[PDB]
Amino acid sequence: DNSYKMDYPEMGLCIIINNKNFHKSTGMTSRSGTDVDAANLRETFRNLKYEVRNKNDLTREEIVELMRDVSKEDHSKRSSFVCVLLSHGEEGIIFGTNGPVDLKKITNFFRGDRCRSLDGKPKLFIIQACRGTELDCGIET
Amino acid sequence: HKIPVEADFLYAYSTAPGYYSWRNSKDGSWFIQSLCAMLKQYADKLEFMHILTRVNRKVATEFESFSFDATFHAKKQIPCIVSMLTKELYFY
Amino acid sequence: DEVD
Ligand SMILES: [Cl-]
Ligand code: NA
Ligand code: NA
Ligand code: NA
Ligand code: NA
Ligand code: NA
Repeated sequence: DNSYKMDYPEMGLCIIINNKNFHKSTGMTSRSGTDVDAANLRETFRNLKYEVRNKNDLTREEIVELMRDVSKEDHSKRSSFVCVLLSHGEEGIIFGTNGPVDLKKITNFFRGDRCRSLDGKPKLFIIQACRGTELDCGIET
Repeated sequence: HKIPVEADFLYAYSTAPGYYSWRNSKDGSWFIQSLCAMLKQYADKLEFMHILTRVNRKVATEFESFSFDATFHAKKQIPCIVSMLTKELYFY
Repeated sequence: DEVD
């Protein structure tokens, strides 16, 4: 039993949250190029046989609601769960279109005791977002 | 009898704790570009951690920022794999 | 190239 069982009827959901345009009230920069990412991911995970759902420009409230609702689905016939977050961020934080939400609040919905039909199944969160404002200057090889 | 409630999560972060993450306005983000390329090339051949390790190398080696602003120019990035998985993951 |  070294490998997850991936031969359930369905590979599982792939939820892609693609936040490009943010409310003026926040000022955050429009994330040019993120639509290329979202389409790339949609096609990539389609070829992996995931049930992809693309969602664009979600408020922090809408993100929490979508994650809550998805966590309350019956995943019994699904091998895994994938969630992709494309947005601005800070350490521990991703931005809805109207402000920051803790990553922990999003992932907590899928905890082993809170989403029983994903127990023992891989829950993947793929996060394209800043985690601070440091730059890596690199070092010559 | 029980498993930890935090078990079986994998967080594939685009960048290291504390750091900016880079996105190209025409090509897409460095990390998602590389992630999709490595999944396309290796999802039928490689376990997921080894796929993500090749993503790390691709982002680390083939990308460097170009900016008219010298303070943002010639910068690098390393993604950050955070695994609480208990098993190997193959997509085939 | 832009930061996130
Ligand atoms: Cl775009
Ligand atoms: Na964190
Ligand atoms: Na950098
Ligand atoms: Na990136
Ligand atoms: Na990686
Ligand atoms: Na980095």
